[PDB]
Amino acid sequence: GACLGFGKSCNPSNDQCCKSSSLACSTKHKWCKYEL
Repeated sequence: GACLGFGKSCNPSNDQCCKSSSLACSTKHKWCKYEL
């Protein structure tokens, strides 16, 4: 269990968020945003 939950500061070039919670790092907001 090693990732970045929602509302965490992540990197766009290296998106590293929690996939389990359907998260992703966007180069627009630069943060783990819920993948709709």
